[PDB]
Amino acid sequence: SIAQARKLVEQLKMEANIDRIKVSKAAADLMAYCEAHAKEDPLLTPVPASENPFRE
Amino acid sequence: TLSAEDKAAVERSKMIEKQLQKDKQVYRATHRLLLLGADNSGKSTIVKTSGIFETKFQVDKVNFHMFDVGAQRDERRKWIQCFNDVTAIIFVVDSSDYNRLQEALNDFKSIWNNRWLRTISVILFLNKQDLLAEKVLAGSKIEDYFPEFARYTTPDATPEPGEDPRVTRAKYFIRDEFLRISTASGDGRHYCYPHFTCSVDTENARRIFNDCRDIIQRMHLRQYELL
Amino acid sequence: LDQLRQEAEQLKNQIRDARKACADATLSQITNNIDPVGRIQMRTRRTLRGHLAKIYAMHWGTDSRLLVSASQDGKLIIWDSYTTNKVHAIPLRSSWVMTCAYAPSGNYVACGGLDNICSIYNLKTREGNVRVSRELAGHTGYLSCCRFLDDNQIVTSSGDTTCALWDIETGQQTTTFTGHTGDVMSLSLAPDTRLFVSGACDASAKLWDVREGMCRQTFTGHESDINAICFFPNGNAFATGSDDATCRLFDLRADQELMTYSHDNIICGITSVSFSKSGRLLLAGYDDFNCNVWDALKADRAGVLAGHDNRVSCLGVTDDGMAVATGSWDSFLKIWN
Amino acid sequence: LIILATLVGNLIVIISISHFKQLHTPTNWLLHSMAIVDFLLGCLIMPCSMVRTVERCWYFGEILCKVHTSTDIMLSSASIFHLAFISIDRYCAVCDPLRYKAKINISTILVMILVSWSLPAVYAFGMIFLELNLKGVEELYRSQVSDLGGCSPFFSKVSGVLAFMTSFYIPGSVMLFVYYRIYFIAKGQARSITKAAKTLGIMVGVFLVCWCPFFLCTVLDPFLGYVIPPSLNDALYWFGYLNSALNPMVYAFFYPWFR
Amino acid sequence: VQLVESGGGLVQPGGSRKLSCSASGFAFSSFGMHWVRQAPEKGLEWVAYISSGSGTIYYADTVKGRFTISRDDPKNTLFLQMTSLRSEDTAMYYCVRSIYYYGSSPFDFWGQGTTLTVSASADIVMTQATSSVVTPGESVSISCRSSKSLLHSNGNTYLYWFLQRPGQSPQLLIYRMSNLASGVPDRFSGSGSGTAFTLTISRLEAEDVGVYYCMQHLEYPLTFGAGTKLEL
Repeated sequence: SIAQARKLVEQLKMEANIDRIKVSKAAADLMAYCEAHAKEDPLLTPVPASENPFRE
Repeated sequence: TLSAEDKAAVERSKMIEKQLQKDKQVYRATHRLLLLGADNSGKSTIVKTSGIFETKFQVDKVNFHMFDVGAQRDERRKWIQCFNDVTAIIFVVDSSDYNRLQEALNDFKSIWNNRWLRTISVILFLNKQDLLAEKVLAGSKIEDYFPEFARYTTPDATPEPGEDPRVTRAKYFIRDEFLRISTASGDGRHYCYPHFTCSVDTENARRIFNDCRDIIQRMHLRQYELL
Repeated sequence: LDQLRQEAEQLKNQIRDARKACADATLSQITNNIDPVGRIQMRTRRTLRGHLAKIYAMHWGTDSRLLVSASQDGKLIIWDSYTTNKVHAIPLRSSWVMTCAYAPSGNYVACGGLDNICSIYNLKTREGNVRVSRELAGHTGYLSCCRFLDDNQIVTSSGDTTCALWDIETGQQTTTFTGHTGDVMSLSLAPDTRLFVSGACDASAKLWDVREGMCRQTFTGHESDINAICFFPNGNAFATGSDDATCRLFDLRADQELMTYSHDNIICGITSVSFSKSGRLLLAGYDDFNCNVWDALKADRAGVLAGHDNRVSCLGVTDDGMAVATGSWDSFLKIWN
Repeated sequence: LIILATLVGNLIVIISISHFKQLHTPTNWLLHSMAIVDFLLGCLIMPCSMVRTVERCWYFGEILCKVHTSTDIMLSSASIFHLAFISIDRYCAVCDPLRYKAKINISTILVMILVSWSLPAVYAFGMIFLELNLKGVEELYRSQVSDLGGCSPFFSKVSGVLAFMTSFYIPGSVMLFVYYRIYFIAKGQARSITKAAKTLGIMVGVFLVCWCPFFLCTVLDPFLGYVIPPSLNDALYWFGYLNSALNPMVYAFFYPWFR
Repeated sequence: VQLVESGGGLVQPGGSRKLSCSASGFAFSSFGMHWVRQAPEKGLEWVAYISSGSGTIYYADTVKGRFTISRDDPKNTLFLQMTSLRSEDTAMYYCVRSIYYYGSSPFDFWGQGTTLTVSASADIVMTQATSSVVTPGESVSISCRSSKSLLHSNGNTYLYWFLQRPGQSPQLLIYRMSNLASGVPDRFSGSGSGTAFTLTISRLEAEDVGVYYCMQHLEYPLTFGAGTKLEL
């Protein structure tokens, strides 16, 4: 039972060493896609029933 | 469908709906059952790492489908919600062990109190009864595993074979040990139907038809306000 | 071996401590100065009927017109969402199916369940009949989710606590992804098809590298197991759903949990999640017969898609974002808009 | 109140079953149509009968009489033919439990509406226009009722014997033989594991109270010598109309899943 | 997927023949079946149509009552019943497969046909521009023409190209005016946009010699074009 606590340790050795960012900077690239694509979302803006294929 | 090509699409969809309607009738006329047990309990004899197996038997022109779960892990909690539409559950128990009876009892407790198994009645088989007689007339006891057997006496019991009264007392003690859990809850939505099953004991299938008949008949009465 | 867990815990505490000196300000602080969407009024435009038993899965096609669904009566159906027609109807060998997938090309579909097999169906044949062409055997537990990396590569999630990357031409695993302690229940691909996420019953979500075949990162935070996982359009974030009426949005590079989307009037757990074309709406199907819609930036519940009479089991948003499809345990599919 | 009681309850039923996608069960389509046989009763023949009642006279013309009388009868026997088909459905459920859904599917229900609507349409319209309604007494109709601007049905001997079968007796002896057997069973199971008796108490008396006054007195009257006057013959008439009024309440409501 | 026909022959006037096309190798009970006549010195012409479910049936406006159609799913055999044979009733007949669902490609697989020798309106008019005209490596452009807007409200444009080679049965090049067939090289393209249509060929190989055909599937007459042969 010395392998359960060996490979685990080895894999934890790699997960610890990763570069990180600023959280306040994380709320920038998450918004940028939203603000640059809010005008291409049929769900977001109520589409007029003239250019949609689900009119009835 | 204002176009000639669009016309034939509607026609094909209609054919598909006709085929779907035949299947509904077939589905409507079948009863599904789930089989559960352990390794000691010889459920296999009663009946390539595949996951589930199926067996079909017919009595009185009624079709029963029995699903036995094959090579799956030790956790049951999450693939059991797919079976909340079955008629009943068949539980097989090996009563001769004594030492490992605590595990069958706790598996029965886990199954009966499940959240997704409400309104599902369970059929209980006490398997390999003949082996118990040869293990009690000779004399390993039950007091060393169950200390309350010395203050138990035979009740309405009907010892049809009737060779030994001690055998009857042990049998019905095991039966009461299993039926104690059922009466604790369930508020008349599902029931338990035990049996004393010998190794061969081939009346098993008839027992199932009668129990299912009773379950379905009771189910309707509740529905119409009769119960 | 007892002298190892002390170091393991020490390294875990380091990791947390290192992550702790990054949460300068939560998302609400940044996003408190943006006008919300207000209200969304989406109503049923189509109703798809013909399934016998409950529906567990569906998948939109990249055409934004076709879709496929799976039920326990042992049936696959491909619909036409505009005219409400039926294009195909496929019966299965095993009636306990739990997942379905559509190829990006549109030439293939897959399914699997409580049989330890993932099957592949060929939609474009010289003969007019959908036929099975590849059965993938080698998993020990049931199949929970499957997605096509491409026509010849597929990634499967199983109930034996492992994932795998397969090769349809030969039928042999090219990679095995081990490490989860509880059974995996869901997975989601990245738009570049170079990474994928996965959730399990041990309340942990792990990031995997397809080419390396090794774990890359770990995320935590849920009290209970993981039911469904979804992934942000950028390729940087992913959102999931649990059995404790909770939904988060973790980042990849930030390595932590962002604003949490939950309310106190909900007791049941989530079954499926999905995203909008721009990430401005988050929708999730619940056990209380409903399908909530949230504001994906300010955690405001805006819009409820009522109309089912049983448990909602699956969701889906089309490629160009025109419509949404929902499946349920009363055996009906509804297209909203 | 009876006109607007038959109307409101009945329309609630027809509409709320169709626009509900879950209640398309083969057996809830009978509560639906049976309802139409009865809702229609209020909507047509029921109002005219109020007009005639307030004025002790009919003044709508001779032609109207052959219509009011023949449709009134039709909207009464068709409403009794579905009650004898609901009980058969209940008996097949609580006596052949493993075969209920393969025996009472949508296809079987379909003809229970056809044979329940069309057979009265053949029996009632072939009696008022082909003049099998009265034979040998053709002069007393126009001396007792027509001597005074009336339209009250008349039955001498054969229209007083054949109209007691197939309208009250044949579909009334079926409703009793079934609910007598669904009592012993509903008690023996409950003891092996009262309510059944209470349930069958309201579903057998109502029909009898509503329909015996008319199909006994008005149809045994000729044997006595028509001792029964006009005064009696309207009170007896406004029973069956009450059955049509209160049936939405029983076979639809008063039930757990309907709500 | 291969089909073998039977029947044909030379029949005296006023006779009765039961022509047939027999399927094998596919799901014949899921395709709609046609019959198309080829005049030896003219183009093609359609005669009837039987649906997969035997619910819908159309007939040629020229001959309606005399001709009869029937299919046999348990054996996968198609039939055409011809009675009272006239002078005009002598040409080549081809059994054409067709399956209709979203994204499908009808008129894809043809048979090979047989011959039947005989001894002594308001439908859309579709016409070609020319009849004959090249070099192995240059570009060719063939123009068809219609008499009514082939564009429907859905967005489809029902126009086909076939390339019946000099000696074999026809094939399929372009279905619905833009889309390419299965086994044809990626050198052909359809570019209409008006009641005027065109099939452009980038390169030119020795197999591309033949006569091209033009068809409209918007309405049931299924009027054809005229044909434009290419000579090496």
